[PDB]
Amino acid sequence: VALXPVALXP
Repeated sequence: VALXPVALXP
């Protein structure tokens, strides 16, 4: 995932 400026998992 992308959450705004960061990537966490996919």
